Amino acid sequence: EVQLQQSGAELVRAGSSVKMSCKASGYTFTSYGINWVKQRPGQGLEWIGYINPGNGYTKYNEKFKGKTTLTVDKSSSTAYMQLRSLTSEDSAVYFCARSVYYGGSYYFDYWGQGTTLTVSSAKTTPPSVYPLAPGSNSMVTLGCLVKGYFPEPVTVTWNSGSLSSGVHTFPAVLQSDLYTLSSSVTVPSSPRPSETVTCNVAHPASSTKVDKKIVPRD
Amino acid sequence: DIQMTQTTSSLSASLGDRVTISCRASQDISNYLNWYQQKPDGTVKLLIYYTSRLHSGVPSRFSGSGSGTDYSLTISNLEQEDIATYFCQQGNTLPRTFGGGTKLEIKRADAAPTVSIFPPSSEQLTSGGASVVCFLNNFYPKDINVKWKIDGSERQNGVLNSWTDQDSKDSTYSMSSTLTLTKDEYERHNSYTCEATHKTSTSPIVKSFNRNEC
Repeated sequence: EVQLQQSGAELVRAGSSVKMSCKASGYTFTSYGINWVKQRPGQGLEWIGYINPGNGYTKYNEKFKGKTTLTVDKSSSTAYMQLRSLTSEDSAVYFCARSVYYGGSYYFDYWGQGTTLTVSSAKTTPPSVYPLAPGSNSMVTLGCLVKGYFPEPVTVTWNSGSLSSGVHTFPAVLQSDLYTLSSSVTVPSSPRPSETVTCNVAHPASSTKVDKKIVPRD
Repeated sequence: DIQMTQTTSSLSASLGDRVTISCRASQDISNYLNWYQQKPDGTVKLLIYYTSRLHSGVPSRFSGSGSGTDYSLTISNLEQEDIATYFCQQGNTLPRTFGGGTKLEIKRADAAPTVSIFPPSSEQLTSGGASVVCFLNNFYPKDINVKWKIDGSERQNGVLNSWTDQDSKDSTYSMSSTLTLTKDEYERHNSYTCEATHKTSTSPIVKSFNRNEC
């Protein structure tokens, strides 16, 4: 079984540099080329460039060269990629894959789990949980606003999880160099405010956990 | 270099259907196209290679053809696990280019969002901040346009939206919309409106409130 494990995710100040790992197993590491494709939420997979482990020979895609440097370690059979003078433009998930020949031209037949890169100057900082309640008929929707946190991720559940269905936890979005997310739970009108309906947001990095109760009025 | 165009970002279908995604080359690839499948959890696999036709360990429902500029992957009989994003890639001329990708999605009856507004919370206002939030939950298809109104007009600044992938139990999309102001700005105006426009009707779903009425 051919495998290729990449490095854990990374957090790095722009202007800086990083070297991520891609370790092969289950085959002659020197016999096939390694590629690196980049993927930014704005869809599409870019082609960084290729490296043949045996000759150390490399081939870049002009748009990535210079900032990028592809090196190997034929001893521990592990490929590397070093991105320099980073920017917010190259915060993405980077994949490494195996190249095979087959008549006429190469294709990538095996990828990695990829490594996520995030380029920010922010530091661990707790969120601010804000209760969303209606204003002063069968079903009623409430919400909870998690704003001003860094870094990801955040875990939101309702009533410690007892409200599964009818919930919606939207992806985060980048506020002023800090994250913000919202979640909505829908419950029959009989449940609220008759009973307690609460949001539990957990922000690990800062070892936080806040229960915010949704009370009527504003 | 060699552009790669997949005319369709999102493709709908039902399980049991014969699904065809397409991909067009700015020039002649002389049959050097490959197909990749990326599942939501981010992992990518290789389904087909060399002008389509070639497999790898992938099930028989996966087929593939084309030549020159046009090429396409066909999944004769759609199965839940096949719901993923498919990219094509010309391995003819350097550099190696991909296709925007075609995400499949399950077909559902049209639904129409459930629009809800929410004024800033006291806990926030005392911080000096003020965010009005708006949820447009469980609607289909996935195209929707939201429009904010402060005292009958404008408002584009401060508006940040979020969208959820398709649901797994039902197949509806949802959208979060937040308009952030300053307690002062917020307090200078009365009515705030959140207008959801969906193909499910011509008339925008309008939900709003007036600070004076709070």
